[PDB]
Amino acid sequence: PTCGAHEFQCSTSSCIPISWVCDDDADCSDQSDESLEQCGR
Amino acid sequence: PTCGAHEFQCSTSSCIPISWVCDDDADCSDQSDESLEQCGR
Amino acid sequence: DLDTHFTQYKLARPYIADCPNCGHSRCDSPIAIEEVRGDAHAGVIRIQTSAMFGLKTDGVDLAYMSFMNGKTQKSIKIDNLHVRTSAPCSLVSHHGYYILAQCPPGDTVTVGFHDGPNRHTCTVAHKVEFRPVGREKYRHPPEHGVELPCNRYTHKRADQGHYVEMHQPGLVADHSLLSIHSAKVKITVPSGAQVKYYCKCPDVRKGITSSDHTTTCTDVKQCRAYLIDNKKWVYNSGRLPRGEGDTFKGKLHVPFVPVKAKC
Amino acid sequence: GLKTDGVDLAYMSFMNGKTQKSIKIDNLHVRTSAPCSLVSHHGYYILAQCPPGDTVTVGFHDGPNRHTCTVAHKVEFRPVGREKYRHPPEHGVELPCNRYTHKRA
Amino acid sequence: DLDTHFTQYKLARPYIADCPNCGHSRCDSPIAIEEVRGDAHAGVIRIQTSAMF
Amino acid sequence: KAGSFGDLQSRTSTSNDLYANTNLKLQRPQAGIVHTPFTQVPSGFERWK
Amino acid sequence: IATLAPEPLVEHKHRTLILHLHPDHPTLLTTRSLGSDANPTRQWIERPTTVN
Amino acid sequence: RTCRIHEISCGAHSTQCIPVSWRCDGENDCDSGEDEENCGN
Amino acid sequence: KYKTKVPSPVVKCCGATQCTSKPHPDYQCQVFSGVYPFMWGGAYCFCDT
Ligand SMILES: [Ca+2]
Ligand SMILES: [Ca+2]
Ligand SMILES: [Ca+2]
Repeated sequence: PTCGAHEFQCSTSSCIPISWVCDDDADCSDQSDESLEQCGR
Repeated sequence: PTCGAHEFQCSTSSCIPISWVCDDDADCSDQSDESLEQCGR
Repeated sequence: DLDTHFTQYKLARPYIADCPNCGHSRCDSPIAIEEVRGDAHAGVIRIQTSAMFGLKTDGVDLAYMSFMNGKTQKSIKIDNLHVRTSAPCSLVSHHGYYILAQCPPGDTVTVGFHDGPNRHTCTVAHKVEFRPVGREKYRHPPEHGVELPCNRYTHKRADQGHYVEMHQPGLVADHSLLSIHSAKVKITVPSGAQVKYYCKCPDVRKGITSSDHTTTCTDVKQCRAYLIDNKKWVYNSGRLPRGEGDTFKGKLHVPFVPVKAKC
Repeated sequence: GLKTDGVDLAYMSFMNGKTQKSIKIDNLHVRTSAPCSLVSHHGYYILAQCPPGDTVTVGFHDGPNRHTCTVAHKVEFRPVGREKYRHPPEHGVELPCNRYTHKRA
Repeated sequence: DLDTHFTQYKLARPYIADCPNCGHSRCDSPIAIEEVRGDAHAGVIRIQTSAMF
Repeated sequence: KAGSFGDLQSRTSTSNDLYANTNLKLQRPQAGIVHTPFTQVPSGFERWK
Repeated sequence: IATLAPEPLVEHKHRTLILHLHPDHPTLLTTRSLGSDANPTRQWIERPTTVN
Repeated sequence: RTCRIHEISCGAHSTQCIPVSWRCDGENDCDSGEDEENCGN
Repeated sequence: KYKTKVPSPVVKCCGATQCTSKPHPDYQCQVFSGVYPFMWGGAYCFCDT
């Protein structure tokens, strides 16, 4: 399953927008938006 | 507006007693009783 | 990123507006409660103030807040930022002008923050009530209960299609910049301030200056002064005087929009 | 307002035994059901603006001590006029009332 | 003796158990209020928690 | 009727034309401060609930 | 400073005055007539009501 | 009157002189209200 | 439920100002004469009464 161009897809077919990644929040159930491979913290 | 011997007149018919002069409280809108020259501070 | 939300909030500044019962005699406070919204289903409310939370002079930091004392915008670390109604509420988040807190019912709304030995309190009179969900009138959300659809204010700052407008600030009147030089009053204009003046000492002597301009009149009580700072903008409160000419229709998102949740 | 050597509005004095101590007012709190915001203090008297409730308690921190005293007095809110408000409004009608004075005289 | 009231309490430890509403979102906390008892006659209550005092 | 159900009427949730009579009356600011007060009847939709 | 109630809605009829009142605080309404007998009324309004 | 060429008199009652740029500014400067009239559209 | 928004008032405080009729639901205009407000840092303008 692919979302739109303005959505970042974490896992399990639930996608959050590109403005919502790397911002110290849990917007996905797997915490892929604040992982070490994207933010690089 | 000439007040008595125990009253101090600030400006424009506003009289307060002499004990109310220079006591860290503004009793007049003119603020003459707590001014820089009348208090001496 | 943090700066995606904080982009248009870097372009605005705090302000000092009228607050009733700031201390005991309705002074002007750096933090001023305007438009507290209390129609959610668990006692959570969103309060809008005049201070700026989570924004320094450079960058963004979630533990720092910014406010004004005069004309100098001062930043200070958040230490004790309290919101209380009749018992101390527990706040949730803060972003820009807006605070979020979960409050017990009451009749007042109080905010405050310490910087040194100062207090800086404001108290508005808004009737906030606890609204239960369903066919039972409970007084606090329970440990275990049947799930039902409730509408709440969201935890996350984002755009979400709700906007408020910022405006170019009008003239702000300052009297501490008017001093007597030898026997004639002098205007102190700091750093491109464009200080306005209006003298009626024998007649009108109005004009706009940019530096110095030693006024040829006697008393400091017969001449008004202003200050034109247009670098940063402000939300057009009802407690601030408007600008002279046309003012641009800015945009600013509201962080904690109402959503639908489960209670 | 007294520090046993003169007059200073940031000071208080009390007795712990037979020795009359004197400290600086650090945390002088008055609460009824919610914490009140006090107005002035002069000698034996404290002026404060309190919400309604059934108890009145004041206290002051000496060192790490507490020094609390809670009396049982019923204090109410009394509006002025023909509307029963529960907190004084921002705007409305100016009406004559009767309140304790701010000034010490 | 003060030590007589703590002979069986040295063998116990605190624990972390869940409790709703630490802040906003029902934490797991060292303090966990269990079995508040309020059947006295002057508003004096007894609160059992998970921490050790 | 400003207090029962049609204080605010909108043809669609995203519509641009609004009907609103809430008896909004302005009030004079007092004692030399800049603020705008007003008086109006409460919302009838909140009363209908 | 005391509060000010919202303005009532006046609806006229033949020898009848109809008032729709929507208070936010418990608010007092007292009437009288300017004849030989005043016939006074007095009541406290807490909820939105209607009187004739 | 008989002012400089860069200024225009106002009122024509007390012969008071103002600069030309203070036209329709919204402030009642002179005693007569001729300075707030005949401005640009 | 509605939400009444208030724009910032203009203070032309030596003279008088008038408004047009903007198209807005339940729009309100008024002019209050001789207010003499007091902001922070002294009074707003010199012209008394
Ligand atoms: Ca995120
Ligand atoms: Ca005095
Ligand atoms: Ca002019």
